[PDB]
Amino acid sequence: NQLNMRADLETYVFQDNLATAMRRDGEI
Amino acid sequence: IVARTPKKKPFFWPEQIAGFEHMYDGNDDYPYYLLNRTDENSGDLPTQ
Amino acid sequence: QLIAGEHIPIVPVFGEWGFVEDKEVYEGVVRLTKDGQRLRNMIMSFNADIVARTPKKKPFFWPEQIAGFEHMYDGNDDYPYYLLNRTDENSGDLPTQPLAYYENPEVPQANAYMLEAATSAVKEVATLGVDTEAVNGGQVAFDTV
Amino acid sequence: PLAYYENPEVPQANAYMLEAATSAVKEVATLGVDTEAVNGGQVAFDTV
Amino acid sequence: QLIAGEHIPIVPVFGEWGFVEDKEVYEGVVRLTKDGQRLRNMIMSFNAD
Amino acid sequence: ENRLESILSRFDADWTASDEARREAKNDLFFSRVSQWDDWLSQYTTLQYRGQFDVVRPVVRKLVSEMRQNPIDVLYRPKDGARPDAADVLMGMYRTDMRHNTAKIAVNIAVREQIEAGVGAWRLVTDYEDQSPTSNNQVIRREPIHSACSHVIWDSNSKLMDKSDARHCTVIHSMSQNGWEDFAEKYDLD
Amino acid sequence: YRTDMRHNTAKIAVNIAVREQIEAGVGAWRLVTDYEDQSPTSNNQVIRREPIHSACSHVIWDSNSKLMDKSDARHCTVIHSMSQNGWEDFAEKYDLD
Amino acid sequence: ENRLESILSRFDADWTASDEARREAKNDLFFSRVSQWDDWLSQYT
Repeated sequence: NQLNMRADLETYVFQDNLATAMRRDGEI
Repeated sequence: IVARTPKKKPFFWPEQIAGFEHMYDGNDDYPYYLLNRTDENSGDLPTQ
Repeated sequence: QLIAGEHIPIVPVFGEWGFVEDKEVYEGVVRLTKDGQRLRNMIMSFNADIVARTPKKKPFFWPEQIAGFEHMYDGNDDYPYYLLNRTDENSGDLPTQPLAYYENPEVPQANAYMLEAATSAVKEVATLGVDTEAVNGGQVAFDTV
Repeated sequence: PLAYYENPEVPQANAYMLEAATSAVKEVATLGVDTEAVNGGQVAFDTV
Repeated sequence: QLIAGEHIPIVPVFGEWGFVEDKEVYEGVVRLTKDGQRLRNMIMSFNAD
Repeated sequence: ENRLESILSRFDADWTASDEARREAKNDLFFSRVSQWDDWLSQYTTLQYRGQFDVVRPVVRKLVSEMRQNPIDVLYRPKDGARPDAADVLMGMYRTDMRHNTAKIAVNIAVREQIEAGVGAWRLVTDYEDQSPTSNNQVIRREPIHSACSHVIWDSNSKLMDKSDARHCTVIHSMSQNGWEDFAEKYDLD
Repeated sequence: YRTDMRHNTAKIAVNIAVREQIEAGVGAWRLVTDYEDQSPTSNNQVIRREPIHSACSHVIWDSNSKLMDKSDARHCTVIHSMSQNGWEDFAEKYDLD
Repeated sequence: ENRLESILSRFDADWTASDEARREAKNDLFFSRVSQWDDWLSQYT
């Protein structure tokens, strides 16, 4: 199951970058 | 004793089985087991 | 062809080892077990045929006491009962309602006793003196050799 | 009617053999499974 | 076609393993059980009938 | 007698040494039979049922499972007179060319065999490594030996367990076509 | 190692192998390489552990390999069973008819 | 012998190597049978 919890991020992470997005954290 | 010793099987006369020794071979084909009632020259005594 | 160091590059591991006729003798654990182990197997197999190739429990009739209705006896739960021919021209039919059934398979006491003993005798010799857990593993005699 | 068809019984043979058949199985059904939390019967497997 | 490093990219996992006639032999646990396990099944089925 | 025909002195110390890999190796390779294979012997395809209660493995597996978790390696202590740091050098490398999987395996097989039949063995060999050599562009390695009871025979009349007092130890190999090919390549043969 | 060994592929290839190792006695998985441009382990490259089903019958390496890890072998021929579309997607990768 | 036909050297090391994926692989894939499937063998319907 938790194995599928993971393929639920490989799918989520790689999804927010397309749509939700909207971040970026520079230093100085 | 377990090896060279006869296994449990019925004692018949060739005459009470005769005609159908086929059911007794191991067949689960048949609803039952038949025995010759009669025999010319007496009143066959087949005590199952 | 000269190979390296000053020994034969072959180390040998043994179980139980010694000499007799001045002939070399050794053995693993398995040796002692082979004898009863087949017995096990055998009696096993024998009993297997007993359940398989053996007639099942069914009544002994005469074709004449069933005749006319061998149909109820086929497995039918259709009928309230079971009928038998009372009569028969040429006598007073003697249908003593089938007091005779083929006796069941049983696995002889012999095969029963022998199997049990056969397998007992096995695990007997099936211990090198296996000691309590975490200690004197029954195989200290093996680790050292 | 002093005569009733005798009940089904499951032969002693099938009774004994089943029991033994399943006993012999779980016999060899252990790689030497040790006490819980220890020497999992499968140390011989983990290493290979 | 030259593939990467200096081994065959295939690692093999074994249960019980060794040689006999100089032939390769291995097995899982299941092997030993098949024999009585069918018996079980069988007698089962028989009694079912 | 005096007959210095080389293959005759040698084949007449093996032939003299297999009359014993007879009486004993006959029983030995056959335990490797009641186990790593069927416990039925000498008849094939017969008509009656043949089954396997097969009690023995479980104890076999047990013992192995025990010996596997009690590795046991070598040590090389110094000596009564030797300076303390005498071994480290040595061991330093014993531990080196004894890490690879080959070393671990050669043993387990040997032990597996030692348990079931009573015997077992492995060999040591040498060749060159240019990349990552134990030393001297050389390394040493422990090789495996299957069916040692019948593949290794050393009756020189070796009167003890480690065959340290023997002078033969003739071994035999069984191999496929391609192997003999790759072998005659190594040792330069026809 | 810990990097390109995190993905689910690495975890799986093993469990299958083990599952198989238990029931039949064998099992296996392979290692392969190709290019990732986004988030590469290194050198625009990564390594990955692939699964092998039915290894006893899909992998055969009799070169006369006399030990468990087939580290001393020279063959290891493997075979693939695949659907139409797969052979299509395969002959696409390795450029075939 | 000397026969440097490439697919012949290669198919003749697999064909030489499957005569063993025979005797053994025959038993092996069949445990994968008594388990991941029915424990009955060779008769259907």
